[PDB]
Amino acid sequence: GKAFDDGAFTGIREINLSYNKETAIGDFQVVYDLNGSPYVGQNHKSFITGFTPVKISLDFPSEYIMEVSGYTGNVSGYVVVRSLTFKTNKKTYGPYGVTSGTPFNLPIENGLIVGFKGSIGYWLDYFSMYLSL
Amino acid sequence: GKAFDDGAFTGIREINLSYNKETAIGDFQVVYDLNGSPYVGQNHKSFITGFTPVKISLDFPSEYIMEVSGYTGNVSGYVVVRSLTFKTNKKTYGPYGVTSGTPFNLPIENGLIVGFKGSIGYWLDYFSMYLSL
Amino acid sequence: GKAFDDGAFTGIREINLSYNKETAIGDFQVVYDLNGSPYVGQNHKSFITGFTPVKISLDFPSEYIMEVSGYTGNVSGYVVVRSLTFKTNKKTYGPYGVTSGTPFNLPIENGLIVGFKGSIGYWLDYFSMYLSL
Amino acid sequence: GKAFDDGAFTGIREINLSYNKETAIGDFQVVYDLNGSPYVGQNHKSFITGFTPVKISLDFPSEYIMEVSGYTGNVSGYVVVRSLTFKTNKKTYGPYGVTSGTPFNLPIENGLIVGFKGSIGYWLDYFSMYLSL
Amino acid sequence: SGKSQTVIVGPWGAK
Amino acid sequence: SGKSQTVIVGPWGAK
Amino acid sequence: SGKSQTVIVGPWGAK
Amino acid sequence: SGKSQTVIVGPWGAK
Ligand SMILES: CO[C@H]1O[C@H](CO)[C@H](O)[C@H](O)[C@H]1NC(C)=O
Ligand SMILES: CO[C@H]1O[C@H](CO)[C@H](O)[C@H](O)[C@H]1NC(C)=O
Ligand SMILES: CO[C@H]1O[C@H](CO)[C@H](O)[C@H](O)[C@H]1NC(C)=O
Ligand SMILES: CO[C@H]1O[C@H](CO)[C@H](O)[C@H](O)[C@H]1NC(C)=O
Repeated sequence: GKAFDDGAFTGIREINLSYNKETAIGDFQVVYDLNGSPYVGQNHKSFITGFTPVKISLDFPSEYIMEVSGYTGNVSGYVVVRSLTFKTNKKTYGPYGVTSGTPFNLPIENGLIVGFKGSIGYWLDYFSMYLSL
Repeated sequence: GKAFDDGAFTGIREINLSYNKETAIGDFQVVYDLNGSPYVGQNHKSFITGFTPVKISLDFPSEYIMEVSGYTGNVSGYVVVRSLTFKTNKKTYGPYGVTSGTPFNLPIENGLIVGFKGSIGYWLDYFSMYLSL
Repeated sequence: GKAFDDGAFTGIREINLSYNKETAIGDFQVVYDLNGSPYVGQNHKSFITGFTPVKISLDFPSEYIMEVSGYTGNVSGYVVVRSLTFKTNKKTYGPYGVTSGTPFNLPIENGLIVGFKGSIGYWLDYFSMYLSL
Repeated sequence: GKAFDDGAFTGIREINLSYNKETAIGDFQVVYDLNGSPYVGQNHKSFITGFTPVKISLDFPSEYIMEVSGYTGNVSGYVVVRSLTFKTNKKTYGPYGVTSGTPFNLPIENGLIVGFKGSIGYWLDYFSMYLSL
Repeated sequence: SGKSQTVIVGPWGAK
Repeated sequence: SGKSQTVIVGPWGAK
Repeated sequence: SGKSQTVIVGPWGAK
Repeated sequence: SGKSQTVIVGPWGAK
């Protein structure tokens, strides 16, 4: 897949992703906060189409992500991120995608997710997150 | 269980834990690095005995933990940490305990684990980790 | 004066300031680096004109500021930043302005200046800097 | 002089230094906070004696240093730290030593001083500070 | 306050 | 809150 | 170097 | 490496 790396920012305002309930996560795009101003991150798209878009608008700055969880599995022989769930201090968004495979979760006691990086081919191959105080 | 929280340090030199291949993780104790000097952390012990001790001596400073994984499950009606695995840039230590339940893993691209906190009753109820650059 | 606060970024690429050899520092504007991309910061200008512009283009990323020094003094009854000097690992830029008053300097052994904030009326009243690893 | 470097800690509880109102700063020793426990740092002493001791006990954790200032000058042909002043959010301690030479100051808007390093011969040659959130 | 803080991830295990 | 923070030294100049 | 760094956890998914 | 680092400002005094 094609790798991407948004880098680090001040916070997260909105997340736009797409998925397919038979396959896995497709497109990924984030609207970060850059020192009080919205910063529209690059839209990382799947090599293919046919996904269902989802917009996660957070009530920045009072609302922030506290946990990220999901499932990683096999699709057409490739290991990818099949499902994703975002739990904030106000609500739970997801799960999105197929909840099958091996689970993973990242709870945060102190700190903030300030950036995303990963790879996307037909689906989201993998991803990592930037953490800060 | 009895909660504990070691706080943050400069790094990790050695980890001493015990487990039971039928139940879960028992005792937990860490020897941290405090600005170039070994610092012997408090030994957090299980309310019960009968565990198998394990010493994980890291080749500090060139060797450090890159990923921590394990399983959380049900034991006698309590949700606990049944298994633990520590993967460094030189070797893989574990798994220790019972590899059954729901899996979790923390891979680190940039940063270091500099402290542990959690709770221990008859077994390791839960735990968290301090991350730093 | 009118306060400003650029916030934090990934690094510094270019600094544009103006001064008057009789008075003090006038305008201040920075071109930061945002995850590998140039980010043109807002140009904070003096309520008045008649300053001499100066452009400090750094050879990012190999060249970074190691020390910032300057003088603060009295001008028309106001305490302001009369002089500024930027020393990088490759060269020394400055002093700019009037080297008279009380001196101040910030040497950095480990870390980077990633942002500026301050206030500007007829002159640069004061300023602070964001530091990070 | 003999260099020293205490490393970084959780905070500062007490500072013990000595000075001579005709020369400069002599001995330097700090009692840091290590995750809620007092940690007695090594006492860095002057090659000579005849200084006046001073104990700065901070009301940890509610009281912390906000600014450090002082003077560097020439003594017997050596450039050293002749004076030191510690301003907390509750009180001002100092100046201690001789207030002559070139002044320096470190005001902190956000962050904490968590460690000291420097060098001491007959007097405090120089020093640096560890900063953290 | 005067206590240094650092990032903390977790917990894993009992809720 | 949800805003990332970083160390800040200063100010220098008018108090 | 002159590039600010921050903690990064991951990846999750394909190795 | 496996040693935690933190920001350090200085030195002040002898060059
Ligand atoms: C059909 O394969 C493609 O999609 C995979 C899955 O998300 C992977 O991303 C895989 O690398 C990518 N191959 C190329 C050449 O981009
Ligand atoms: C038999 O129960 C005990 O052990 C559990 C499991 O590790 C739990 O730690 C549980 O809380 C603890 N009870 C007390 C009072 O500490
Ligand atoms: C003549 O005064 C002005 O300039 C001063 C100096 O830089 C100060 O910035 C001072 O505050 C500002 N006054 C106002 C109202 O902006
Ligand atoms: C008389 O000199 C000594 O003191 C100086 C001043 O504090 C300097 O520390 C100087 O280096 C030290 N000499 C040695 C060998 O440590």
